[PDB]
Amino acid sequence: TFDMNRVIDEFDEMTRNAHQVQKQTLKEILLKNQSAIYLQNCGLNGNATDPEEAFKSMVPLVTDVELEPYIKRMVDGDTSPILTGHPVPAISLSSGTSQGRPKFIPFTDELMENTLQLFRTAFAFRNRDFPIDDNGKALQFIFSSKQYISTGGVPVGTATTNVYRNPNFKAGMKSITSPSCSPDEVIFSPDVHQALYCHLLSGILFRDQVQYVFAVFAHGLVHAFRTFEQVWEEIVTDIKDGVLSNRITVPSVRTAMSKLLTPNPELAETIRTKCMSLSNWYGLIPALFPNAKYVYGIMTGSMEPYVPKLRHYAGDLPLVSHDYGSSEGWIAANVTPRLSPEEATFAVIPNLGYFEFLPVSETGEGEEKPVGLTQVKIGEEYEVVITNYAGLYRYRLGDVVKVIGFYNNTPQLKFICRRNLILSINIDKNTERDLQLSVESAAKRLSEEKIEVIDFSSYIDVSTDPGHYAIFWEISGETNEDVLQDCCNCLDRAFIDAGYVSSRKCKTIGALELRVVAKGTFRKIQEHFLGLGSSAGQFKMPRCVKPSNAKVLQILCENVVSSYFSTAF
Amino acid sequence: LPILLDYWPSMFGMRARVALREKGVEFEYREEDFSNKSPLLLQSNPIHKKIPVLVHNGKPVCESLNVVQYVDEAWPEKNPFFPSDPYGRAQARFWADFVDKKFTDAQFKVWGKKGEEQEAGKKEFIEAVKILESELGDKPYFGGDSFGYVDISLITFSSWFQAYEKFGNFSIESESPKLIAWAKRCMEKESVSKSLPDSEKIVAYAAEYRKNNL
Amino acid sequence: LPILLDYWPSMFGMRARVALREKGVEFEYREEDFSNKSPLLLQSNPIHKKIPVLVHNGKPVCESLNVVQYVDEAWPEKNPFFPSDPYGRAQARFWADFVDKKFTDAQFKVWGKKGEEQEAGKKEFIEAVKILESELGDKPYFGGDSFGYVDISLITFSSWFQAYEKFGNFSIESESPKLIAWAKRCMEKESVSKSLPDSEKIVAYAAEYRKNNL
Ligand SMILES: Nc1ncnc2c1ncn2[C@@H]1O[C@H](COP(=O)(O)OP(=O)(O)OP(=O)(O)O)[C@@H](O)[C@H]1O
Ligand SMILES: N[C@@H](CCC(=O)N[C@@H](CS)C(=O)NCC(=O)O)C(=O)O
Ligand SMILES: N[C@@H](CCC(=O)N[C@@H](CS)C(=O)NCC(=O)O)C(=O)O
Ligand SMILES: CC/C=C\C[C@H]1C(=O)CC[C@@H]1CC(=O)O
Repeated sequence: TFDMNRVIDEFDEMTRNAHQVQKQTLKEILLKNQSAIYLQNCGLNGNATDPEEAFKSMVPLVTDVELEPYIKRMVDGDTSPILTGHPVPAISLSSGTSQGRPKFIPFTDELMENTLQLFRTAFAFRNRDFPIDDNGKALQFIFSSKQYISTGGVPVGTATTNVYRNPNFKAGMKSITSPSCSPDEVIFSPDVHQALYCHLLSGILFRDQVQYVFAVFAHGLVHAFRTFEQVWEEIVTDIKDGVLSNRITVPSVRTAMSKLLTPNPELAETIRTKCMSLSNWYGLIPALFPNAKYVYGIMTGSMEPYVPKLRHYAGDLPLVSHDYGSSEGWIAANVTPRLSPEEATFAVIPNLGYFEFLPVSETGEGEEKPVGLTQVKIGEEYEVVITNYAGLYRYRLGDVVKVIGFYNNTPQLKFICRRNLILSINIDKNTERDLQLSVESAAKRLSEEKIEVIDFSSYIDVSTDPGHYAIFWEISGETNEDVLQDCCNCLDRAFIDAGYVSSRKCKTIGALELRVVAKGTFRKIQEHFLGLGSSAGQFKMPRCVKPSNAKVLQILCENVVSSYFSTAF
Repeated sequence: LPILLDYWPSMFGMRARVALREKGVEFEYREEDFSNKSPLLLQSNPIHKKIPVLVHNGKPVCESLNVVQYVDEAWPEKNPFFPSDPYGRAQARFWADFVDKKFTDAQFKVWGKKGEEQEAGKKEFIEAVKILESELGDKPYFGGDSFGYVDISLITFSSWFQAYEKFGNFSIESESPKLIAWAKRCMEKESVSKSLPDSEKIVAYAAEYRKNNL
Repeated sequence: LPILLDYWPSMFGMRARVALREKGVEFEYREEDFSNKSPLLLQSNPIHKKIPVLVHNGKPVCESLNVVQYVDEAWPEKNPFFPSDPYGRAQARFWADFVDKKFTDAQFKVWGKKGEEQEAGKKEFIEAVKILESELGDKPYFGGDSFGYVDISLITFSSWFQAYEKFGNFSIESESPKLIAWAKRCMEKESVSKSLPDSEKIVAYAAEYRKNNL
C-alpha cells in the first residue's frame, strides 16, 4: 500500500542503514544462492564469519563472454540453472557487445520487487516535489506489447515487457501511478507503432486529468513528440468522424479503439486553433497538458543532446530526471527530483543488489582493487561492479560514474557517460557495415513513402530446419506488406558475401525472415539501458542476435506487425 | 557390497538410489514384494516393514532421508550433500522436513484420490511448489553448491511430476518452470539418469493404483 | 543470547529446552500465546507458526528434532548426543522418527479423543510402548552410551504419562514398566529437571482440551 511518509522514512532509515542492508542484500542473495556452480568453483558455501572478506578474495571478476555459455545453457532446451540458479522467468541482453556478440542475464520475480518499491519510493519523492491529484491520469509512452518464447520453450525476457505483462503488475502498480490512458490491449497491441499513434491518442485522451508526460527517455518523448509532430492531423480526422485512420489494421487494437469512437465536429475547430499559437511547438507539452507538473525521463549522459529538443518541446515546465537501474540490477534513485537535469544525481537503493566500485584513480585504467559503497571517494569516478538477484555475481558491466555527494550515508552518483566502448571479433555478422547496408538498401523501398529507418536489428533461429535469419525493423510509418516482402528479399540481396550465398542458395540456412516490428522497440532497448544501473556508458546497440541476446528477443515475435519468409529463393 | 532392498516406484527409495549413485558406490539392488516380504527386510525392520533399508557391514539403515545422510557421513570424501556450516545443513534439513511432510501429503493426495481432496490439494500442491519456488531465491540446486540433501529429497518427486501433470491435470511448469527444470538440470546427472525409472511407468503406477482401491 | 520461543505444555518445546540445557547453554524462554503469535515468531515461521524456535545469530531455528541436532552442531566440544559411527547415528534418527509418527498420534488419541477413536489409540500406544521397551533392552538411554538424541526426543512425553493414565484409565507400567522406569531415571538430568512443567497441570490442560471438545 503506497503511502508517502512511511515509505520515505523507511527509505531514510534504509539509506542510513546502507551498510547492513548492503551486507544483507549479498547475504540473502547467496543464502538464496548457495548452490551456484560458479560458486563451488569459487570455493563458496555460505555463513561462516568472513563472508564479505571471503568473496572479495575468492570469486574472480567476470565478463559478458564468460557469462555467455552458462545462461545459454538455461535458454536452449537444457532448461537448466547456472551461476545463480533456477530456470528464471526471463533472461537478458546488454547494449554494447560480448566480443561483438550477444549477452544473457536472468530475471526472477525478486527483480520485479526491486522495481515496485523503486517506483513506489521515487513516485513518492516526486509527489513530494510535484504532488499529483489522485483522480487524474498520465500520458505514458510505455510499451510491453511483446513476448517471445525461446527455442527451449522458456520465456526469454525484456526488462519493460516483463514489467507490464507480469501477473503482479496491474495490481502492483495500481497505487503508484495515475491510471493508464491506454486499454491493456493497445499497450500490448501487436502493432506498437500504431499503438504509439493510439498512445499519443491515449495520453491525449484525458488531457485535463494528465498529471505528467512520460517516457523513460527524452529521445523517447522527443521521438514521440516529433512523431506527435508526425501524425496528429491524421488524429483530428480520426477522432473527428469517430472512425480511425486506414493506417490502423490489427483487429484487437482496432476493436478496442472502435469501442470508444463517435463523431464530434466542434473539436476540430478547437484543435487546429490553439496549437500553432506557439511558434513551432515550443512548450508543446504544457500546451498539450496544461496541468502537467513535470516531464519525467533520463536527461543525463547520451540523452543530454535530446534534453534540449525535449525542453524545446517542454518549454519552461520543469524537467525531472528519472532513476537508474535495469534487469542487470537497480542502482540509484532520485530522492530530490526537483533539481535541474544537468546537475541530476541519484541515490542508491541498497537491497536491490550488492555492488562494488573499481576506481579510475591512477591514470587510465589502473590496477587498484574494488572498494565498498560508503568507502568510495567523493568527486572521483569509479566503475560500477554488480552482484544481484539477476544472475550477476561481481560482474564487470563496463561504465564510469562520478560521486557527487551523499544523501545522508548513501552516495550521490552523476553520469557523464555514453558508451561502454571497446569491441572485438563477433560472429553474429555479416559485417556491421553489411547489415547496416542491408537495412539501408531495402529501406528506400519504404522511403518511397517518405519514410526513413530510425533503427534495426537481427537474429539467428537454429531450432528450425533449416535455421533462418530474422531481421527486425523500426520504421517511421505504416505501409503495406508487398513492399515489406520486397524489402526482405532485398535484405537477403544486400548481404553481399560469397559465404551468405552458398548458404541460402543451397538452403542449408533457410530463407531469411523479415518480421517488421513496430515503433518504440529500439526506443525501448535504449530506454531500459541508459536507465540501466551503472553508468550511461550503455549505448552501443547489439545489431544481430546470436542465441545469447534477449531484451530484443522478448521484443521480436509477438509485435510482428507483419512477419514473412522470402517468396523468392 | 551394500544391498538396497527397495520398491521400484518409490521416490523415497529413489532418494537412496540417487544418493549411492551420486557418490560412486557399487551396490546391489533388491526388489521387494509387499505381499511377500523378504526374510531380510522382515529381519531388518519387522515393525513398519518399510523400504528403503541398506545393509552395509551387516547393519540395516531404514527410511529415505536417514539413508541418504548415512550415505553422506559413512563416505564423506568427495561430493558432500551438506555444507560445512551448521546453519547451512540446517536449511537443508528444514527443507527436508518440508519435502517429506507437507509437500508429500500434497502430492500423495494429488495422485491418490478423487473428488474434494484432489481439488483441495490442487491448491496445496501449487502453493507448496510456490514456497520452494520462493525459498530457492535463484539456486540451481537446494542444499549446497552441487547435488545436495534436499535436491536428493525432491528430485525423486520430479519423476512423479508427470503423474501430477495428469491426475492433477496441471502444468507445474507453466506456473513454475523453475522447479521441474531444476530437476531437468538434475536429470542430466546419472544418479537420477540411472536410478529414476520411466515416467510413463510412474504415471502408470498411480493410474493402476487408482483402479485397485476406490 | 539464544531466544527460545516456547509453549509450557510443548513436548516439542520441551525437546528444544531439554536439548539446550543438556548441552550447557544459558538461554531465555518466552511464553507464547498462540492466539497472538509473536512478531519474531511470525517472522521465524510465517506459515507453520509453530514452536519450538531457537534464534541464534538472528537466524530462527525451527522443528523440535531439527532444533536438537542444532544443539549438537552449535556446541560440538562437550556433550554429544550421537555416537561416533554413522550407523548408530541412523539408528537414533530412525528411532527419533519412530517417536514422532505412530507414538505421537497414539497419545494424541488417548488424551484428545474418546470411544471408537480412543481404544484404537490405546492399543496403539501400548504397542508403541512395547517396541520401545524392547529396543531399550538394557541401555540407560538410547542414542548412545550416555544421554542421547532420542533420549531428549521421548523423555518429554513422560510428564503426560499421567494424563494418559487417567483418561485412558490405564496403567502403562504393568504392561510395559521399564520405560516410565527409564523416564524418571532420565528426570535426574538437570536438562529435563528444570525444563518440564508440572504434570498435574499438563493433565489439567488435557482436561481443558477435553471439556472443550465433547
Ligand atoms: N530498467 C528497467 N526498465 C524496465 N523494467 C526493469 C528495469 N529494471 C528492472 N526491470 C524490471 O526487470 C524485471 C523484468 O525485466 P527482466 O529482468 O525480465 O528482463 P530480463 O529477462 O532479466 O532481462 P532484460 O531486461 O535485460 O531483458 C521487471 O520487474 C522489470 O520491471
Ligand atoms: N519414512 C519411511 C516410510 C516409508 C513408507 O511408508 N514406504 C512405503 C513405500 S514408499 C512402504 O514401504 N509401504 C509399506 C506398505 O504399504 O505397507 C521412508 O520414507 O522410507
Ligand atoms: N512436530 C512439530 C509440531 C509442534 C507442535 O505441536 N506445535 C504446537 C504446540 S501446541 C504449536 O506450536 N501450535 C501452534 C498453533 O496451534 O498454531 C514440532 O515438534 O515442532
Ligand atoms: C522501477 C522501474 C519500473 C519500470 C522502469 C522504467 C520505467 O517505467 C521508468 C524507467 C524505468 C527504467 C529505469 O529507470 O531504468
